[PDB]
Amino acid sequence: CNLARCQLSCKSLGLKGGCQGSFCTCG
Repeated sequence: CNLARCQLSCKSLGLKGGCQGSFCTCG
């Protein structure tokens, strides 16, 4: 899970992106 890439995906939705192990989730 990449933080910069995961954060960009969450940023498009309008949330913070946190990587847990190898999964990207927005919170």
